[PDB]
Amino acid sequence: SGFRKMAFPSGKVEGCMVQVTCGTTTLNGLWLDDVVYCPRHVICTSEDMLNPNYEDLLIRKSNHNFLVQAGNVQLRVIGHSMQNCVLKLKVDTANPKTPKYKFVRIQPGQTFSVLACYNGSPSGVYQCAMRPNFTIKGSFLNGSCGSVGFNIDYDCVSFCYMHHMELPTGVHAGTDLEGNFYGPFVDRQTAQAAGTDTTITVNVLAWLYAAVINGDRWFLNRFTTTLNDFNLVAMKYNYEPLTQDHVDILGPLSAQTGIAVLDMCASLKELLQNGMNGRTILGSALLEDEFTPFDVVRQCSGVTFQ
Amino acid sequence: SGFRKMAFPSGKVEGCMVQVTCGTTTLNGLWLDDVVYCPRHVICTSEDMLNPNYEDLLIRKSNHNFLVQAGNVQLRVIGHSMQNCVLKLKVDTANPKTPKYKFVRIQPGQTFSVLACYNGSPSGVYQCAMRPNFTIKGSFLNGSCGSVGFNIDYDCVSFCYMHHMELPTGVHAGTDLEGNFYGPFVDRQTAQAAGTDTTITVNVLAWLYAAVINGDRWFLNRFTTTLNDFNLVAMKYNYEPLTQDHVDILGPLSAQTGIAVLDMCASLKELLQNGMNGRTILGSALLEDEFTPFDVVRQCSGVTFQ
Ligand SMILES: *C(=N)[C@H](C[C@@H]1CCNC1=O)NC(=O)[C@@H]1[C@@H]2[C@H](CN1C(=O)[C@@H](NC(=O)C(F)(F)F)C(C)(C)C)C2(C)C
Ligand SMILES: *C(=N)[C@H](C[C@@H]1CCNC1=O)NC(=O)[C@@H]1[C@@H]2[C@H](CN1C(=O)[C@@H](NC(=O)C(F)(F)F)C(C)(C)C)C2(C)C
Repeated sequence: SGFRKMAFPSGKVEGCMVQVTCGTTTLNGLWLDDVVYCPRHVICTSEDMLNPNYEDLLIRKSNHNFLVQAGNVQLRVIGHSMQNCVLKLKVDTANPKTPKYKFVRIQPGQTFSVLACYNGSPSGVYQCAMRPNFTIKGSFLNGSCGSVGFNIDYDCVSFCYMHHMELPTGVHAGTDLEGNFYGPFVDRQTAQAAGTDTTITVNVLAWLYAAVINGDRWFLNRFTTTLNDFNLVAMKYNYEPLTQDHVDILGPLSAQTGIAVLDMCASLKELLQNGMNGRTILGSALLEDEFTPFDVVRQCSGVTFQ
Repeated sequence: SGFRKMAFPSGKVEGCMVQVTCGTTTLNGLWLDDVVYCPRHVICTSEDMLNPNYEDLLIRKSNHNFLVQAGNVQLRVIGHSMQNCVLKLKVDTANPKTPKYKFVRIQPGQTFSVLACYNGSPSGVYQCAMRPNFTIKGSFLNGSCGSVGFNIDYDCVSFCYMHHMELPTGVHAGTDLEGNFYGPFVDRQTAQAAGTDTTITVNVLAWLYAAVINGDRWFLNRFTTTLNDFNLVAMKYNYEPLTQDHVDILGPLSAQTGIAVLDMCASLKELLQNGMNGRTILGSALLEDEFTPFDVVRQCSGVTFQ
């Protein structure tokens, strides 16, 4: 038992991380087969990053302007192209460590692991959710751009996120691996702001199920509620609506615990209207919304990856 | 910016994990050079694990009783021996993926990453602290024994923990890699219990420094306190004493923020006596004690590993 913010093992991704230097900008790239993916603002400099014209900037570049370091071995760039907000650097060597992979775009509410990297060297790994406002609450410093987020499904790495920038509230924005931003953000230094967030209701419920599975039952009650009556309360506390599909997805957790989904909603309702009164759930004094129903089943049942 | 429970990249450890089967027990082993390390209760069965005599049990075993699977490749055991609570399985192949490593025993208060494994296959990675009572609040299911905890220091993996068991309160106990338990626990199914814990005061302070670095300042104040007056309050709230050495270790964080350590103690004092009054710190409604001063500097400055 126990419940932790758990990331996927990062080794398959670690073997893909390289260092990309162009001019005075160094960031991280993702090396799969004979292509290195990186944020296109690597072609920019300090005065470039105000309002840039990336197509203009890229035609002025040469293959030899891009220094790619795979550890202590330099990769010769033999081609380059822009795909939306990412650069594709064609290099003369296929990465022998290329895992089976996909490029998948995730939904707000879904989670993924981030391998934070500096100078092409992995620094740490942690779990993140895509917020309803298409930001992520990450941990990123200068030089972390190009770090990727990912999920693992048996042996296949589903890359979902590449890091590009930090917003003024300290949250982070980036693209999928095809270079399309999550949310209404651009890779320019303008006055962009996250925009209002909501709590991911289905995830809170999944985490309450994790708590019951782990022996925290104090918030359970005999009351119930209709889906519509619950959603009236969700709206008032800035929770997003619960759909019948969410109820269906919570079915296995409901069935393992014997607590009907709508009964657990009634519990969440009481937790929202009364707080927690000095108690904790799974070591938290807040309602946690960054575990999906998938995350809970995986951890409270023990799926591995090979 | 941002602050997350961050684990070390797990790839160097992933390449060491194997599956050890003996009789009807399967668990994880750690393969370094030509030795596989695993918990010695793998030689036990259901009626063996009540009150066993492991030396008696081991003389009755043969090399061929131990089936070691490194992925889809079986390792021939050519020798075996017991070192305290771990088995050392000598195999005929040195692990070509052996990183530079050490076996180090950590102190209560120190943190480490855990690579949770089932059937020799890594499942997830997360960060843990050694509690003052020598337990750890992990996430472990059946078959997770032999999963290791570790730190990384540039290129060298310092293995500090091997998982052995879960205690009735849902917390976990294990050994260092020389087979010596952390705390007063034995690898038998008796009525062992964790024993009372305390909050790791120096870590709470480090995390308050992380918060200031990240822009949470509401808990700061003009008051100060002597070390002795603070320790009178720590004792009352079950915090463990702060030493001058802790104050020295917090020096760099004090110097980066401009907040004297004893001023931050005065802040902690007020947080202990008044609670947080509906506010949060680094997204937490509790005082967090599983980040060391090292962890905070690493994350709020960006050290990598290669
Ligand atoms: C890539 N290495 C960095 C990572 C940033 C730096 C600190 N934390 C991070 O996640 N990315 C950038 O420096 C991008 C890059 C220029 C500016 N930038 C920012 O993240 C900036 N933010 C914005 O411009 C804003 F608010 F609009 F998002 C900064 C103010 C420096 C934090 C470009 C091309 C967006
Ligand atoms: C190794 N794969 C397991 C991991 C356990 C199982 C559930 N969560 C875990 O971390 N280790 C064990 O099964 C050890 C092993 C026999 C019993 N055991 C326990 O963890 C048991 N606990 C205790 O006996 C106690 F409380 F004393 F620690 C159990 C009740 C099954 C949780 C031996 C040799 C200790």
